[PDB]
Amino acid sequence: QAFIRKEAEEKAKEIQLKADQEYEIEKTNIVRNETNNID
Amino acid sequence: AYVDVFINWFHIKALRVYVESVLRYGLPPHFNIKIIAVPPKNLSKCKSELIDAFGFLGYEPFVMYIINL
Amino acid sequence: EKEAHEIVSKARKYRQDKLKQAKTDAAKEIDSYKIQKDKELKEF
Amino acid sequence: LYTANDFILISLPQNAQPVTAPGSKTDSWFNETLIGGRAFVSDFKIPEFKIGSLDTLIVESEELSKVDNQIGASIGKIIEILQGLNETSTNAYR
Amino acid sequence: KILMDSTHFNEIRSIIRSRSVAWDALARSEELSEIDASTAKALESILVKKVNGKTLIPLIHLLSTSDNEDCKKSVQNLIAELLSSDKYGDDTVKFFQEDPKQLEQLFDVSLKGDFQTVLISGFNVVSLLVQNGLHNVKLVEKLLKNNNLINILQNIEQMDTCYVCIRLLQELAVIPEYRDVIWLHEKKFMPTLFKILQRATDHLGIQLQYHSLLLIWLLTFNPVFANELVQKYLSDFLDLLKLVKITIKEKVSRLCISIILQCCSTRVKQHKKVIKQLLLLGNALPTVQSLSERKYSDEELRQDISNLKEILENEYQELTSFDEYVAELDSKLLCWSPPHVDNGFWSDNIDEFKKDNYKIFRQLIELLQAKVRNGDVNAKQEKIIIQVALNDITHVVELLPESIDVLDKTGGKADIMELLNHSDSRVKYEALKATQAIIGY
Repeated sequence: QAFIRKEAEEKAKEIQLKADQEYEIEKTNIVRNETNNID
Repeated sequence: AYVDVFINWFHIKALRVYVESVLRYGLPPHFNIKIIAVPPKNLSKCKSELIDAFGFLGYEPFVMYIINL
Repeated sequence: EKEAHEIVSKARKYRQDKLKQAKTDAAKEIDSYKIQKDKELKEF
Repeated sequence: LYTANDFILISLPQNAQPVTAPGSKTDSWFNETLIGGRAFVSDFKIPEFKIGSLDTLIVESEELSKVDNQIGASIGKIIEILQGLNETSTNAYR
Repeated sequence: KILMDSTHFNEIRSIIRSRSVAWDALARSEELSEIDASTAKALESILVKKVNGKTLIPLIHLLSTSDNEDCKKSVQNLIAELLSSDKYGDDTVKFFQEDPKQLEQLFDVSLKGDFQTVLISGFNVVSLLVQNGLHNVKLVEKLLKNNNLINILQNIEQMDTCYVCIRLLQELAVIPEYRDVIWLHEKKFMPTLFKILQRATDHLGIQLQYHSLLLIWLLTFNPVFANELVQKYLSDFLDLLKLVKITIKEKVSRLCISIILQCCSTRVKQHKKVIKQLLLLGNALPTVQSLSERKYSDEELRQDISNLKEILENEYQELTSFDEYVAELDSKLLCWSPPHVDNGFWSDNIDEFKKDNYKIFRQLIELLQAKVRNGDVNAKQEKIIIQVALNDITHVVELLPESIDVLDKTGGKADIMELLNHSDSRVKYEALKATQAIIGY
């Protein structure tokens, strides 16, 4: 019974990890565009 | 047309075979859809053998089609 | 029985909060970008 | 021409063994155990499709049977028309 | 460690703990300092059987000096238990962060001794590297350089060890430094992942497949890494795409869809070209269409399937039947495709076949010659390919007969005539048709 809950947490961890990867990429792209204008 | 209408006819035959398979064996079909090209001299014997083999599924209970083209 | 389903919903909600944190990272990047502009202004 | 002038389509369930030779596999069925030794016998890779309702499935099956009959008649007429011209069995007109 | 949640990892940890020995015996045998051995024994009793706290450094130093296999296994089991313990592990992590030598000793102990002991030591090293302070690029490179760890991960027979290694690598892949280390070690990591995916496409296996998919997604998160992997593992990408529909697990399907999308993401180099090549060679468009019509239990999986279907539709918008025939000829494979059956394609593209000094005809003749050379096997797939090639050659000869001389000069006519000796009835009929198209009626 608890295995399903543990499996669901692992799936959510991948979603959080994927979101973190997307957030870093989006932040880098936004910063790069602003830095070029500042430069 | 002899190619296009034939291809469309074979598509209709395949769709009808899938519909018959899902109607007979339920969903999912999981039916071993196979095409057998019996020689002309033994078409009747091949049909009789197929009818005999299809009895385990109990027109024959198993989905069977006859095409002469 | 129903505890696993509730935990699954809670885990999904946690991912949504982490997904919502992407906008915060973008906002933080804007502040980080402004830091570079301030540093460049100091060089000027 | 081709290897054979007739084709037989079978959609038996994979989990069901042939009645004539119980315990036989697909290869045995294609062999003399449940066939006459057809060389060109091979599986038909029908694609997947939406299932729909059971009554909808029956209606679709009836419509497919009617369409198959109509298009078989049409293909017969087209074959007769093609055989009615001598240029069909040549490479003329590209 | 996070990877310890797996059943195989738990079994490996239990096996390692079964081979553990008391530190008092090691102290008696002069294998370790008495105080350090007593501290290690107290820590083991507190963890799995009073925490050692700051006394973990002397215990680790004694374990490094202890060359006994049983002592090393006991030390690894104690470290794993401390890491799993809520109260313990934090002090060890802090000591490793402050003292990199402890991390170096743990990495050296990894992939050493018995399989269970090696797995426990590797799990401890990964848990130490999980901390941001203790994480280091040099440590990751040293861990990747371990030949024993690579062999254990690639060990198909050692399913538990391979699954544990895959889970540990996937857990470590979150760290960007470990991501770069994995990119460096891709030359050896990729074949193992491809073999695991192929075996899965043919429980512990489900967990291993999920870990491999997570590692693939983490590797494909970077655009350069994904672009490099896609080119070097196009067959692996096609196999993963097929297994996405083949597999029934929602999590595995979602992971495969995400991995495919990352490779097809616009951030990758030649993203449009890669997507078009995948949709052409691997028949990705019908698979994506079927998946869209299918149902999944994950909303993220549904969104990924929708995105993949949209990308495939965009790629196929500019596709053409002649392009499909060219791709099939380049792949040197044929299965009686509808372009080879419908007269429309063989009529419209007939002029293009003779273009570039009949380059398409020459390629078809070369493929037919290769099939004739390889026709001794008389395989069903080989026979089908030979029949399709013969039909294509007959069509390209009957239409635009100017290529008959080119085929005769290239030896294609001689090969077709010699192919009439093939025992296959379909091959015999194709050869008879080709002969009739040559001079017959």
